[PDB]
Amino acid sequence: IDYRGPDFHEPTPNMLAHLKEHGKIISREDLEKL
Amino acid sequence: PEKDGLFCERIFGPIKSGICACGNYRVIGDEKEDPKFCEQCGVEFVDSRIRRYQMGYIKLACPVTHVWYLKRLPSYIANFLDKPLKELEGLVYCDFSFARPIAKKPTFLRLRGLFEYEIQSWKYSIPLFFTTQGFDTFRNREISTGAGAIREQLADLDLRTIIDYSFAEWKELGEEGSTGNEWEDRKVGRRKDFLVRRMELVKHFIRTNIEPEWMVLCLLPVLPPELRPIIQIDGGKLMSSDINELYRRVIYRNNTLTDLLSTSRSTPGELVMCQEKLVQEAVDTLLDNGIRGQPMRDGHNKVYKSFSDVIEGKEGRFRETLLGKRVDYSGRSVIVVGPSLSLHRCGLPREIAIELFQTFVIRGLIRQHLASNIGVAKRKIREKEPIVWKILQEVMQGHPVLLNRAPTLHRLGIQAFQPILVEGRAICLHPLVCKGFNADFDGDQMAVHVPLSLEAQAEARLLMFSHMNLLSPAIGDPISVPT
Amino acid sequence: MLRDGNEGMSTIPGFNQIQFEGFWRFIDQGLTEELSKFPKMEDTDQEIEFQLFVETYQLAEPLIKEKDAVYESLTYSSELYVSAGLIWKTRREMQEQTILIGNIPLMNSLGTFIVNGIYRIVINQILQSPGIYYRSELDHNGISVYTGTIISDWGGRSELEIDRKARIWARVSRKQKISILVLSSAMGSNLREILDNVCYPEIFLSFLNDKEKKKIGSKENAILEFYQQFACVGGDPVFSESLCKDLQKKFFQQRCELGRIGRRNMNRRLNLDIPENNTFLLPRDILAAADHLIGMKFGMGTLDDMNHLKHKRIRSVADLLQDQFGLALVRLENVVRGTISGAIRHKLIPTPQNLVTSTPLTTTFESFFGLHPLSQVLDRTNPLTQIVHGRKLSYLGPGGLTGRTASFRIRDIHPSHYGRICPIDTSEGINVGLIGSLAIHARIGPWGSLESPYYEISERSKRVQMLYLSPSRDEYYMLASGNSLALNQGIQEEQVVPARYRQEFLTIAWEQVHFRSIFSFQYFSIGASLIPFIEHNDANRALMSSNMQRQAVPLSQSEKCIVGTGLERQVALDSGVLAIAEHEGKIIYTNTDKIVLLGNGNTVSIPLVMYQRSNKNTCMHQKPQIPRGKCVKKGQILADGAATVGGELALGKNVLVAYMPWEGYNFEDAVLISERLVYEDIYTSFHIRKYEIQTYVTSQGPEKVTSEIPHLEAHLLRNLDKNGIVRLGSWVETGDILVGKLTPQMAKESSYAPEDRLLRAILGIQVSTSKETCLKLPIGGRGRVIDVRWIQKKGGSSYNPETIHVYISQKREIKVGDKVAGRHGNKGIISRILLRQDMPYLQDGRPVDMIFNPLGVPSRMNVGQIFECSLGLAGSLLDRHYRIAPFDERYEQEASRKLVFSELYEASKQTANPWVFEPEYPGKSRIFDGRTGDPFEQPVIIGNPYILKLIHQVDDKIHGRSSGHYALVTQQPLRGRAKQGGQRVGEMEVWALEGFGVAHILQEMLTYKSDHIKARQEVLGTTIIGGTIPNPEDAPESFRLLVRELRSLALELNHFLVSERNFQINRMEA
Amino acid sequence: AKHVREDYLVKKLSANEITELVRGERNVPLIIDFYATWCGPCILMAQELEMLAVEYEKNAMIVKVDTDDEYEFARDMQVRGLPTLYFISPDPNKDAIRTEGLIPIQMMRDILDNDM
Repeated sequence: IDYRGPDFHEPTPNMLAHLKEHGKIISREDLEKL
Repeated sequence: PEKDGLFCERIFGPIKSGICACGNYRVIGDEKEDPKFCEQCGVEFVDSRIRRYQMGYIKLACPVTHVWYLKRLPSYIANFLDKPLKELEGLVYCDFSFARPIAKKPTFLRLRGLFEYEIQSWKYSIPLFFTTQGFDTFRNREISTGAGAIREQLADLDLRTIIDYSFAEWKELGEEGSTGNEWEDRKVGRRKDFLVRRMELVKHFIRTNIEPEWMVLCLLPVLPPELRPIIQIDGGKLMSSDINELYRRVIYRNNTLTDLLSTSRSTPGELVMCQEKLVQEAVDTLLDNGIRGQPMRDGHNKVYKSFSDVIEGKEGRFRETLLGKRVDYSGRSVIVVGPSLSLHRCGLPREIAIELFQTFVIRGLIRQHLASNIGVAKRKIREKEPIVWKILQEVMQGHPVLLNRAPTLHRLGIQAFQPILVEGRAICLHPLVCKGFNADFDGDQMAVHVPLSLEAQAEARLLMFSHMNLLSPAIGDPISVPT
Repeated sequence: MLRDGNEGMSTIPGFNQIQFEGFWRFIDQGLTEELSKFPKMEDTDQEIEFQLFVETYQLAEPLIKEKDAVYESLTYSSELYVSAGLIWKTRREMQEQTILIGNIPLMNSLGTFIVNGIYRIVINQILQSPGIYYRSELDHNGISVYTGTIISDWGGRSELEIDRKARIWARVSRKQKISILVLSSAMGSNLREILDNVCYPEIFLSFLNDKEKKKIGSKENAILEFYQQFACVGGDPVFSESLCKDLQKKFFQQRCELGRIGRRNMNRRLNLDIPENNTFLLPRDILAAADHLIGMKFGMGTLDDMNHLKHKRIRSVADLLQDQFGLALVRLENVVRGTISGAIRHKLIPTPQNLVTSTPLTTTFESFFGLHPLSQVLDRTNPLTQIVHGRKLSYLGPGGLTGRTASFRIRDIHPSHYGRICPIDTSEGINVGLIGSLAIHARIGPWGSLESPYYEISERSKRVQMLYLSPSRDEYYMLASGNSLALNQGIQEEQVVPARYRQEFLTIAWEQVHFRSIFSFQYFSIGASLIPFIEHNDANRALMSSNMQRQAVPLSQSEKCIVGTGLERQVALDSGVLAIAEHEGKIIYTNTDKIVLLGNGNTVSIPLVMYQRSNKNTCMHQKPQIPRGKCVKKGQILADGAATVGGELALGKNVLVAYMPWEGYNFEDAVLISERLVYEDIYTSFHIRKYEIQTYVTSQGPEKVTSEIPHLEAHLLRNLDKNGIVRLGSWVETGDILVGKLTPQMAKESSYAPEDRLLRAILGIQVSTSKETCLKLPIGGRGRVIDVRWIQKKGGSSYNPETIHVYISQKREIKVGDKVAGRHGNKGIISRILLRQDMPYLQDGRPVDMIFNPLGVPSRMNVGQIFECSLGLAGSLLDRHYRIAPFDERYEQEASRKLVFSELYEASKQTANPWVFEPEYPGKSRIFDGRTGDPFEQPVIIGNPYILKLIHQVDDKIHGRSSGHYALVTQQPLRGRAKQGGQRVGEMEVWALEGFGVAHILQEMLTYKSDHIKARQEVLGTTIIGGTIPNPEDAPESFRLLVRELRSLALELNHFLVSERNFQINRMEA
Repeated sequence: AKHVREDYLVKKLSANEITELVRGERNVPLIIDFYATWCGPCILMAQELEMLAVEYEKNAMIVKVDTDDEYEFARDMQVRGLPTLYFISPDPNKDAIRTEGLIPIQMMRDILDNDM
């Protein structure tokens, strides 16, 4: 079954990856604490 | 547990068969010459069955009115004393009263009074008139409060005089016409019914071995420990009983009462009354919780399971414990249709049959000298030897089994059958009896039972077989017809 | 925020947007709107101060991974960091730093949370929305009671009533505080000049012109007349601060916080004009409520419905998580209050992090996901159930109706659950009509109202002609469901179609149609939309047709259905079982443990799921799809999954079927399958069972693990490894030891039974101080060990209790007793399995693969199977698959008949098989007998339907018990099959035994096989050896217990045996 | 923004951007797609172009023009039908190719491989 196509919704985004803004990596979090 | 506690081994039996409080063990095994008590231990070495039958006993240093006879609908105490329920309910619990017990002792104190304590002025009004000569020589002579005055009054009035007086009152009421006012129409009837139930109760008391003073109890029995156990789980988890909680509360408050009363010396005032009535309310909660205005709740915002809660209810006592009993020699299954079976025959799976006729197969192995000991026979059973099925095809021929449909609806829901061994995991049932069971084959479960007694086998074979029960008892119409 | 708006208006939306959108809305706004509610708490000494800056919060990337979260039974969560300092009023300083408030769980791609290694999902709830509702429940005297109930956000009811032009009163609760006045707690002009706003303010105007006295500040001063403090007191009430605060909830706090929905509903019902930001009770609101109440009797007026969806609201994961976060923040502020109380008396200057610990948030969320009835473990029987679980609605739960105090009208289909709630998918049993599903196109709109798409008909052609209508806007439009394929000699615009105006069903001309539903999958749920030819099945059978697809067992190898509805593709897409590409590129590496793709520079590795265990003990086995070197766009399928062949869901197999009574072996609902289904692995599935055994630290020792056990049969330890845990590959049978730990038993030779001492002394058996503790395999549960896990503890305690998990798989075939079900509610129990030469064969010699009972069709009235049956045959003879949308009888009359018969004729003509379409009884053919070579006298309907295999297997239902464990108190067999209990007999059963007049049978089911302590042992003895079973004398222990707790209430119960020959009392002891 | 990959690879460009692309120096073949939303067969063409833009990662540039936006520019390019593709060679010596209709993807590959 070919997804995408005309009769299927847009692809579901990975929820962690979808959180572009309200989420930071551990390195930046460590850096901003000092 | 502990000595003098909820699980006090000193009063109950040993927690282990033979092991005493210290830990020594005595071989008895018989009802013969053996020390009844082990000196320092003072504990018999008989089985721990006595654990679940020994009765505890506590003393409340205050008479306690039974909840059933005081709080419930038309309490018998009100009829016994010919007093309004509000009066006696204020004598105790609310404690907004001071009763006067008329008794054997003379009444040199002027007049009687009945009860009057609800006015804030009485804190320092009566002391000018009260006492004036000692404290115990006036207050403790008479005018008692709490349940003590109620119990003494119960122990005072003569039943025969009550019968005579109530008969006189009935005669007086019966000779009045009235029938003019609706209030007057309904006032006479209630009083006459009150008098009639009063003489009924009094006459029942007169000719019986039961004394009225026993409704105001003074000594509280305690349920045996084993029937209210604390579950021992691995790691130290304990699943105790709420009964232990209410019992602990009651005995601790009673201990506080004993400490306060035995330390009278400088006698206090309202504090003694407050603590005594708190003890009374605690006993009230223990006996019948959920019937008072405020039901006490444990550490989960949930009311306790009272003794009345255990007694009363579709899931408590008198409903399913004494009627619905799980039995041995039983096993669930799934039902399929067998058209080849005869009317007097069913089909049992090989797995179910071996777990129901196991002991008869142990017969077959031991008697036929194919095995020697119980352990050897069970070991041979557990390994599925080819001779095991020859025994569990030989002790089942002629031994009926009762098949029961789990959602029983009518009389023909349980029927006896002659089982045979089938290969698979499903019970084959005759199609004609299906409407007798009201059973389809979309997925259903049937429970099997094995009658062990010879009389029971005769009953099953000669009274519950589907060849002498071919007619329904409704109107007498056939119950097994080609569907 | 909004995504592509035309989702659900041009395609079927993904069956995840509820949970996904709820969580995203929570993360985006609830955190901000809950952090602001955190106070500026401080100390009474004017010495310290705590502040929480709001517009600085952010989350952190989770430390552990989801695979490791479920691998170590951890909790997949992210740390919440907020930047805020602490102010000390000792040197007037403020130390600013970023602190860690706590941890918040995160959803995965499935819409679930991983809490303590368990998948959990949040169920939506339906609650009555705040607002004003008028009612009338009559009276026994024949009196109309006009109630004006008002519901706040929390549930504060302040009713208003009139009794034949009586005094309007604010009934608080029960029958008390019958207050009549509408005084203000500020400005209420009780005198005049504002109350005369509708028709008349007289209504017994203060009786004698004052009723007491007049406005001033209160109708007797002292605030709120004399009922300022009338709630509860021990005597006479007197105003006090605590009483005032307690009654503020009943006056203002908990009975005038309407909220957004409450304000909107009040402005709608009463048709007022107040700014929407005002969410409190105004005097004009109560004035208009009283006006409407009095005017209802005077002709005009109408009464509200408690079941209309415009009077209800939906709570989802967003609101539940917001409330949980609020509770957690309250707990946190209490903790900081305690710490700041303890931060001065110890004379320490701590950093802000020392004033906040992550105890409240973590424990609060664990308690929420562990105790709340609206958070339930995910059902993973098959890909269908994962999708079905997420989209559920329930009236139950906190603050809602229960299964006992729910009326009968609430258990019916209102004419508003049409585009929003499926009407044929509910929960059977006591909670019937209280738990339902969501419509396929349904969507939670603003204010928690369910919305449905409709095509607007207008002569302007705006741009997007589709709208999302709410229940409040639904009943005032004329929603057609007809067609434009009808022409008369006049004009086409006067043709008549069925419609739905208000709450009725009319038939109107095309010229007065405002909206037009166009979607076939709009009034049903996911379960009901997987039934082909649903329009030919009785609506009574649809419930169980939907309910028997959630019990399907994913088989080893899957196969697609010839006839379907075309919704299987989206179910497979949204189930989460698949592995869809998150990037472009070419498949440059594939192994059956991983797929590596190269696209746009970087290289992405996707790990497959080889073999795992479901919550219902079923495997989850994935498989790569596209070979090496080919390319995939974003979102396309990369790997298959369990029961998901192709890009489609596949819960069953296509099998040849003939409807005929064979020999009574298909009586009622029995099926008669052939051997071809057991040696070709047509129905064969893997079941993995997880046996977990832990260790404890007792007084003697911490239950040492070992590979040897004293006086245990070595054969039972043949597969035990040297460490003490069975290794992989062992064909462990029943009763075999998996993990055996030598629990240190007491050196209790004194407690040992004399029989044990005799056995150990006479036969020389040694005396050991170790209990026999091992994970013996129960009855059944055989298989081959596929995985072993051994872990310990790591925390404050120095001792590490080791837990062992053993996974035993088992390849179970299809045997007599299994349940095979179709898609049209035709269930069945396999009765017999025949060899291929013993079954009827068609006129081409092919043996039949399954035989059903024809009589089942007229009873359940599901003709839709027959169509599918015939159609399946055509597919099997033409190498084509049909995906037919439901309700195809709109284009034509008897369109399904045309489709089926044309396909059958084409299959019979292209392949010369003249028996496929017999032009004298179409769809039927004359099959022969497999054991006589004779043709059955009448033609038989044959086909290729899609049959499933159900989870209720026979090996999970067998039982048997001669003796064993007894309950501690009742002394009865424990329960069920796990505890080796015995079947229960009670009530009706006894009534049958009394009816038959059998006394010994009834007696021995209560004394011998039950409570008797001393009689079970003796029947065991006289049954091992043989004798005449003696009738018992003493009563069972049930009566002893009865007399015991009737003694605890100061009551007697004495038995007596007054003799008929001596009159001597023989009182039994009890 | 480098966090989630783009769902669609073909980038829509205006008329002036296309003029700049054709006039400016190029080293890879260029594909110009003419399409409209109301078009019937153009959904399939869009899907096929999206598939083609993945196989040719960086060796080709694919763009589309909406005739509803730039109608005169489409008319000037000698477009007499919506499903139209223009193949532009990377060198100015070789002439361009115009293809009309719903052509198969394989012939598109042949066009920009063996003729461009």
